[PDB]
Amino acid sequence: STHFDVIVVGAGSMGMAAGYQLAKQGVKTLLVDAFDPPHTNGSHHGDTRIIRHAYGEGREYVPLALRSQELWYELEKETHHKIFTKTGVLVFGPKGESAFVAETMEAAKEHSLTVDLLEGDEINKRWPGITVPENYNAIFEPNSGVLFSENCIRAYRELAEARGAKVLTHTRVEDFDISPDSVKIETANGSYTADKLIVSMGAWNSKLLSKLNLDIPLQPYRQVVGFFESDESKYSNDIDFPGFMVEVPNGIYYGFPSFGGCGLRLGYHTFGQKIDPDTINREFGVYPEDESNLRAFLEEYMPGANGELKRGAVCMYTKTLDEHFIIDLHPEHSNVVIAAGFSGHGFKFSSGVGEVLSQLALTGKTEHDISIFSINRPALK
Ligand SMILES: Cc1cc2nc3c(=O)[nH]c(=O)nc-3n(C[C@H](O)[C@H](O)[C@H](O)COP(=O)(O)OP(=O)(O)OC[C@H]3O[C@@H](n4cnc5c(N)ncnc54)[C@H](O)[C@@H]3O)c2cc1C
Ligand SMILES: [Cl-]
Repeated sequence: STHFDVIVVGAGSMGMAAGYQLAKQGVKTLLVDAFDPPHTNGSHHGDTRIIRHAYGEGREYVPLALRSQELWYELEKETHHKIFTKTGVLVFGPKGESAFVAETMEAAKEHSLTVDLLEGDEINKRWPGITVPENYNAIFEPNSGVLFSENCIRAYRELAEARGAKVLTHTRVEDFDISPDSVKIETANGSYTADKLIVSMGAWNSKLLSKLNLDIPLQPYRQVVGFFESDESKYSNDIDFPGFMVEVPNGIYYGFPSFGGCGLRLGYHTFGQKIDPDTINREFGVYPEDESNLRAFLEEYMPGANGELKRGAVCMYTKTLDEHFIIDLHPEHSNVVIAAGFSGHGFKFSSGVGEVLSQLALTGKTEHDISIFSINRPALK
């Protein structure tokens, strides 16, 4: 008995940002989520997320990162929740052996981003607590940093709801019925209709996009983050220990300085268990890899942060074959917008993606360059 302008299915990182953008424009919006965001079942918990700007993954990512950054600063001003701390982001790796480092350096040059370049002992001297070999080099971005991701979603929700967005929690969408002039969703709590649909179900996109007649390779991965007791005189945000994403011979790791004596947070990016989001084991430590992969990094590169394990979190990535996002209209339904496959690096962009999704839903087009995120691209298979 209630026809909405837009329904957003999956009110997480991308969905809640879209909800905020839509509500701000007086668009009558319903957001439906299987839980009550922010929560610990999806891809947005573990407290913190890196935002960096020197994005070597593709030129289209840079303006999206910079727009997202400005949007995060706007959110900071609009809410009482903490959104962003400017820790800086450090990227390091062996000289001439890391594509990730090389691409980051190239991106900073190409887009005139403010960065410091240093190598070997310079890294260790500037940040006590980091121990890299002399043959390592680094690029440091002073103006990027750390987002409080759960706070971001909660702030967007509070703001969207205040503007009149409706949020239906603990409600799993089970099926879709799409018409030329309308959209319909089916849930155990009831059916809802709108003019437009945004689909942003995270890891569950890999199970439920088939109900929209889509067959896109999306693989969900179990990705843990550990929290460790650290030397506060070295690893605290207060002493300018940076956020980091680094490439070493056995893969990519990311982490965060200790905030308020919380301890250093570390994750292993390039490995995770292939899982199903409905059967994933969400206890940290159930596989030996959970703790051991992290300690192997810390004992070598950040020895003073290799203390007691305080706790861990179990989170999910959803990967496409090319590790680029999917942000596009449904190829058969212009009234259906898809946001999927953020491939473990989407959160920093979620504010900007919210903007893109709102524009696609309302106009079928966006001012942003999203060509590399096309749902019809051959590399998606
Ligand atoms: C450990 C870890 C660390 C990360 N670190 C970074 C980082 O430093 N920087 C960065 O940029 N990115 C990072 N990411 C990636 C980023 O968190 C994700 O790319 C992003 O959160 C994906 O957002 P999403 O909206 O697609 O998914 P989510 O935020 O999980 O939202 C999906 C929502 O859909 C809901 N849903 C599912 N099924 C249904 C259904 N049937 N009906 C209704 N609702 C449903 C879920 O409840 C959920 O709320 C990290 C990810 C992990 C796992
Ligand atoms: Cl992801």
